[PDB]
Amino acid sequence: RKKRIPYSKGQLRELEREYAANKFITKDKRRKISAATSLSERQITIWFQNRRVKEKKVLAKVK
Amino acid sequence: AFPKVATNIMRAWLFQHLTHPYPSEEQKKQLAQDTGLTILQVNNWFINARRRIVQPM
DNA sequence: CCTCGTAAAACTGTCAAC
DNA sequence: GTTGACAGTTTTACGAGG
Repeated sequence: RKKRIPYSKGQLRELEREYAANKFITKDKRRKISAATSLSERQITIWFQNRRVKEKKVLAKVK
Repeated sequence: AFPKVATNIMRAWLFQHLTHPYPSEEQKKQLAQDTGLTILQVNNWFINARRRIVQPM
């Protein structure tokens, strides 16, 4: 596998900005994000997949 | 302390690549060679360096 | 393309030993 | 005042299976 790459804070800032609007991305916004961030459409599909994973385990809650 | 020559090398690398201070796996082989430090040690150095030197910039 | 489990590169909190 | 190290955690990245 080709080594993972941490995203810039500028990039991350963008995603969360849109993720806060809705947690699943549309095809048009996926394109604008991809242009904005310099990231592949795939990379952001997966980022959102992984982002929801994180939110689902902030259901914690009984702590 | 690490040997001072091992530090200088990695720091010179670090500053050369400030905007993306993440060596490739191959680059880590090389820095560990030139320094005589182990690959873990090089990795820990850049981990500690990124939060101790880069982020303030 | 989703949720899922998994890996593994990089980060966090921490501290004795400088 | 820093620094090397590491257990514990978070972050990219994939395939399985649907």
